[PDB]
Amino acid sequence: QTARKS
Amino acid sequence: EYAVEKIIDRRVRKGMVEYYLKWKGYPETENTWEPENNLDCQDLIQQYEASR
Repeated sequence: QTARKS
Repeated sequence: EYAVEKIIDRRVRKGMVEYYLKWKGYPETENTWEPENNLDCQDLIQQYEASR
């Protein structure tokens, strides 16, 4: 449950 | 590179689906729109997309 920070 | 708390909203920008994210353990002021390919949160996306 993660995401990359653009 | 960060844990996601929840999806707040969704939009299309420049032909890309973007999600507005609350980041776990960060203030609401840190909420950001991220393109869908930046997420590894299948469960949250499906829960958002099913319940919206």
